[PDB]
Amino acid sequence: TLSIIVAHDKQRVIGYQNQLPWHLPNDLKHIKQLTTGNTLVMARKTFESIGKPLPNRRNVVLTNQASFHHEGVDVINSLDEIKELSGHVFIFGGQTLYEAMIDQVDDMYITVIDGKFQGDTFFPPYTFEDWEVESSVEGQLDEKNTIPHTFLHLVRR
Ligand SMILES: NC(=O)C1=CN([C@@H]2O[C@H](COP(=O)(O)OP(=O)(O)OC[C@H]3O[C@@H](n4cnc5c(N)ncnc54)[C@H](OP(=O)(O)O)[C@@H]3O)[C@@H](O)[C@H]2O)C=CC1
Ligand SMILES: COc1cc(Cc2cnc(N)nc2N)cc(OC)c1OC
Repeated sequence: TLSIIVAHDKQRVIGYQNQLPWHLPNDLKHIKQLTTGNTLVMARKTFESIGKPLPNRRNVVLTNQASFHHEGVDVINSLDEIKELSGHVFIFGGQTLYEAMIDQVDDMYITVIDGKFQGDTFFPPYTFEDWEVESSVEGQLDEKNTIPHTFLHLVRR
């Protein structure tokens, strides 16, 4: 299975200055629940924003830099190599990768953030006729989670 996983606001902003605009712990928890034991493919600026591979899953970074190397990261250099990865693979961002892959993935796990944060990167448009909703549920809000958010799981039609 090849899956997108992303969080975006109502404007479909995902990022600003190579960081996430918002801090939403419940999104990070959701990330962890879905991806533990599986494989992440992240494009290079995303990897550099996060700064280190995430524990307890395989971290693959996509880059055209031949000398790119990092401890605990496998490196690929074209989108064709994504097909070759085994098991459940998550396209983990950023925009360049989401743009490239949205017409290729089997399904998408989207966290829709009920907010408007200014951004310099976006998640591509996606429509009702391409995607069917497998589930939609609202995240629980609390002292640490103050922005309303929906977890949406879409599967290609
Ligand atoms: N809200 C969310 O869920 C998420 C948001 N983000 C946000 O997204 C933004 C980053 O997105 P963006 O700026 O588009 O950068 P990306 O994270 O998409 O990284 C782009 C880099 O990836 C490499 N790359 C992309 N396509 C290819 C290819 N076909 N072959 C080889 N290398 C490739 C290149 O690296 P090189 O230059 O090394 O060749 C390129 O410069 C950040 O603000 C981040 O915070 C990221 C993940 C999730
Ligand atoms: C676990 O930490 C991060 C995770 C991500 C990617 C990401 C985050 N949330 C969702 N729902 N999908 C994604 N692909 C992006 C990040 O920064 C750009 C992170 O650092 C804060």
